[PDB]
Amino acid sequence: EDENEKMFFLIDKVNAFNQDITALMQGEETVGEEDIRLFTRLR
Amino acid sequence: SMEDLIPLVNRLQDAFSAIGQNADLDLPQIAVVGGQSAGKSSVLENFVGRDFLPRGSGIVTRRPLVLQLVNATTEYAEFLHCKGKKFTDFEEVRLEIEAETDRVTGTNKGISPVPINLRVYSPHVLNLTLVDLPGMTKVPVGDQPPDIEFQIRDMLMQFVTKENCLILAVSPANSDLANSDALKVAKEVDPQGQRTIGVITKLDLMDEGTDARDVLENKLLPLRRGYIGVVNRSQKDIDGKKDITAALAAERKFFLSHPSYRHLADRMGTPYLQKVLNQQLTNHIRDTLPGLRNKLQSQLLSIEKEVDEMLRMYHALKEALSIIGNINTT
Amino acid sequence: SMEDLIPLVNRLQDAFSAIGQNADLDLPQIAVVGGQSAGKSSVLENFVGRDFLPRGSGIVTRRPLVLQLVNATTEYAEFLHCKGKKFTDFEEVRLEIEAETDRVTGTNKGISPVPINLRVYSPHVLNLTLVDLPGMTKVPVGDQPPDIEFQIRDMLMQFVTKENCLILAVSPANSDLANSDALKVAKEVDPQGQRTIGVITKLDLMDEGTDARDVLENKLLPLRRGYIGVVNRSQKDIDGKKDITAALAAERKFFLSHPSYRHLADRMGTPYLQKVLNQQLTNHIRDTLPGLRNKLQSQLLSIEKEVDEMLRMYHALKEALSIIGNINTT
Repeated sequence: EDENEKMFFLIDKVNAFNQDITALMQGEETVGEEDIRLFTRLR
Repeated sequence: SMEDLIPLVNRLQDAFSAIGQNADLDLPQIAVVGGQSAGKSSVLENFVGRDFLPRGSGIVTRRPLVLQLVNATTEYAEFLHCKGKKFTDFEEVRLEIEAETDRVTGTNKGISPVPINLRVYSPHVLNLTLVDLPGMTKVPVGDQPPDIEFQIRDMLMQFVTKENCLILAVSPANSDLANSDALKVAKEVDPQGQRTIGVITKLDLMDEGTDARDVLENKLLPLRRGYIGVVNRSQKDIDGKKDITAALAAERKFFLSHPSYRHLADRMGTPYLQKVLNQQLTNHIRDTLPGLRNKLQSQLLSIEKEVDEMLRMYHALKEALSIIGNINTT
Repeated sequence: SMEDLIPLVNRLQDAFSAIGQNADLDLPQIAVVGGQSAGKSSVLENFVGRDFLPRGSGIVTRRPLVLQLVNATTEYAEFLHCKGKKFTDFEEVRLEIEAETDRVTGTNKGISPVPINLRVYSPHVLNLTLVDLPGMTKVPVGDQPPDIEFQIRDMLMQFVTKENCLILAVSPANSDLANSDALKVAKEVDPQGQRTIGVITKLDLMDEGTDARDVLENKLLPLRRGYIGVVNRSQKDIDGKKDITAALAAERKFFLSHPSYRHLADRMGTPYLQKVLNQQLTNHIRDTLPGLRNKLQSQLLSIEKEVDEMLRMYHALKEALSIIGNINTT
């Protein structure tokens, strides 16, 4: 099915964004080459 | 396999054109080599099926001729150095090619490293590259310098090392048979003889008292395809404009007496050499085709699942894949 | 000086002919450059007075064509590479140029910087050298690389850098004059216009909001020899094979009715444009005249003292000197 095919692309993307949010809340997020994580700058 | 390959190769180029990619099969070239006066031009033109190679007295191949064959509807020829020139008479074509060689070297033992460039269009040919090369020697003749051997030798070596070069190995009787220019080059590139046929020409002129007997019996150094001999046009023959069919007739006479070849008589002649060479050529073409096919599959997929609205790809790619498939199945 | 230029050039060459010496004025060459669909071929060939150059949409001219114009009674052309063939059909001439390109570049849209040599004889020309060049493009075709545009740019740069090359900077009226590909290049190499003659075509189709009034009075962006206005064939026209007489007639008429140009009407058209290009030639011609005179005197002396029995030289030389004087006086 082409309906199934179409479901894979959109449905997969939306979750991945949310998972990174979880990292952001815990001072674990992936950060740029010489940036500092949000949690440390607050301290 | 040669018969089915020919049309498919032209079709494949057309599909490529549509993609707007510079993608070619790069058909392997075939080069004819041999001592001075060997009959080199005779051998080559017999394969092509036409009289177009200059032949003469003394030194015959006096300049290399790099001919590229081009599939086209009309039958004619054109020189790189003669922009725009129209013949239409193939006997005239032969004459013109010959004339250009005389232009630089004369007919007094010659030599020049500068290639003559010729495009021969025909609708029944492969886009191939064939090369007529100056005859290598061991001793100077006429006004050639003492180091004639070294100038000529280098020149032809640049063509025959090219991977997949069917070697028309012609070997002159007026040089020692074990010192064969043809057999040396042929053995260097393709030792097992899948596409090398050792050919000893001009057998009727060999000096009394010499022979290569063990080698020529296919025992000394056994080759799968062995050796096939031929007797090509003699000096009288070239002088007269003796035509193609005629030359083959002289061959028969010699072979019945020579001790080293009578037991292998049924595996002799020009015609038998023809059959073998064609088979190897086909292999190269096919090998390159899988790689392209795969690339095309990958490109299409991406846009389709996200349908990018760049639907133009879909149609272009589909076309290419069909052509590729048919060649792959044979 | 317009009346003096044509006949004096033929007269001087004719005297030279009798001596049998290679003595020419070496009239500077003119090369036409511009984006695709500028009208490049049209401008040049209209000066010559014949339809014989391949003209455009897509990539057409794939090799430069170096044409030498020859004063002669009959109107026809023949190519150096086609000895003996006399074309009487100029459409056939056009076609032949295309075919000749295939010979060297192959038949999948290839290009080569090597010129095809053609001589077009007519009685309405100076013995000059004109050059038709490939247009600038946006998309590749056949086996042309992705950077085809820049390669073609290079090709014309080798002609336009040549000292004394009148650049016919051709610009289509359906694009703004500032965005002209032709004008960009011209301004890069010869910004002040010591050898640039600005030619603006398609006066009847120009987008509203542009005009040539300042340009032709040498006011907006001054050039040494100024600007000559023209109304040439459009892309639609070239496709339809609109002939010379028709284009020329509507062009001249245009300038007489336009409010912005009528008082300057007498320095407009084919007649004036012709005048301008010839005018540049005239300056070079005169300056070169001392050099030849001297050569002729010297030659005589040598052979006579070593008496070659070539006393014919003696008489020939005397003749040349008279002709030279008349050109110097004007």
